[PDB]
Amino acid sequence: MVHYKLTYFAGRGLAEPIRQIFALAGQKYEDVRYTFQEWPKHKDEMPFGQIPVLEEDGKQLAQSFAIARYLSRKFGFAGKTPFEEALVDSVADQYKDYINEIRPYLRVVAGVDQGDPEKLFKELLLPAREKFFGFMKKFLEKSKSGYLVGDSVTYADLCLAEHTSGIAAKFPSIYDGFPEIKAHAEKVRSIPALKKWIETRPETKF
Amino acid sequence: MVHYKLTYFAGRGLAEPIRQIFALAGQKYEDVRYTFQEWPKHKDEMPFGQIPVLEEDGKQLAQSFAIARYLSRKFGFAGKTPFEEALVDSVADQYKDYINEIRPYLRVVAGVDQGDPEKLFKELLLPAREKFFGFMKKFLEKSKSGYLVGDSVTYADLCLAEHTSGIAAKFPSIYDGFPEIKAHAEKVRSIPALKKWIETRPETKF
Ligand SMILES: N[C@H](CCC(=O)N[C@@H](CS)C(=O)NCC(=O)O)C(=O)O
Ligand SMILES: N[C@H](CCC(=O)N[C@@H](CS)C(=O)NCC(=O)O)C(=O)O
Repeated sequence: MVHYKLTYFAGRGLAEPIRQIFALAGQKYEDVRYTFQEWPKHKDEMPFGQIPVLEEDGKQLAQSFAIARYLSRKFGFAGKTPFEEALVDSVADQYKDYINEIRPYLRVVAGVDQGDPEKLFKELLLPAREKFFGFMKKFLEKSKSGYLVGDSVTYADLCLAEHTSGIAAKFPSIYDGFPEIKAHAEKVRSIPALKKWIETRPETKF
Repeated sequence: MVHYKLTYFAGRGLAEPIRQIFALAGQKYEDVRYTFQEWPKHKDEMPFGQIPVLEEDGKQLAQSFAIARYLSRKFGFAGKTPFEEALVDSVADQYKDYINEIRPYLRVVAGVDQGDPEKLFKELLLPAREKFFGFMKKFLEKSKSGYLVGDSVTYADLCLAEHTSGIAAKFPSIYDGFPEIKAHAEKVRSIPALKKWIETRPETKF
């Protein structure tokens, strides 16, 4: 039977939406998790010297969004029509831009860089999310479904719900001014197979 | 009949691989270009207040890679199999990461940022491309086709060839230590429909 392996750090980070695609699909996989200490010696194993990396029957696929889209297309979470799949991609790409914007914050919370999460949250994340959540609000207005694109859950939903809920665990004011984005996280995370995964996944700081 | 519009600045930049997909496909489109000056009055029309943005029969799709993939799937430049398509995505996502890395350099040459382009080329671009072209070289070694993934052009190839060609016009030392990357740009840009587009496209600074 097909074998999937996901390799990433011992954390949610860029791998988490991929783990949630597997959960929604009811698809078993090997969840390989590295400490920051163990990781470096495995760098040369990976297509771009980075993680996450998926293996399917021993074939490697790098890049978290390439991996998310590949599995979402296979399992029914990519969008309902070719144009909708593209709309899903555009939202995911806007999310990726936002994450790039807040990278200094994420590196600090992950323990990778030294810093004050609270200060970065206020100075960096709040203004970045004001712009970002503003566009997400627009997509939700258009959909009228509670999901970002179309009438059913996609990997773009998983990315957003995971991010916002993850930050809100530490800094709940992320949702201030944006009750729609809170509603979205709680809608997505209550999908039964996801709710079960969230109940049982390792507790990690990032 | 289907109608496409592409809106971007008066330049190659993020829109150019998309223009090249249309050229390869033999597909007519409305090519709309704004100078830096003319853009602000149009910002709020756009899904994320950024360009490029595609319209297909009046439906907007933003985000350059989402646009490129959508058109590539439609026209035969996305990859031949679902796994190859994902591999193509992964290369394009590494490309995007590289472009992010050299953003400070790009912004100076486009004139958006103030700086020393020669200094940034040597201190930022050369070390970034050494890592990135290293991975691209391994991909070309695997394909044995002259293309990054599989045996025919994909939008990933267009991205790389447009980038390296475009830099090389000013700083041809980008190809130093990477003859295979120069060969790749030459191969891609020699494809007939593309060669013709390159011959006729507006001459722009970026
Ligand atoms: N475009 C990114 C690149 C992945 C990335 O920045 N990888 C990090 C994981 S959060 C990593 O490998 N960190 C350790 C290292 O770069 O050596 C993606 O979405 O996968
Ligand atoms: N993730 C990018 C973002 C698009 C972007 O940075 N667009 C620039 C043009 S290169 C822009 O609209 N700049 C003008 C502005 O933001 O007002 C993409 O691939 O499309």
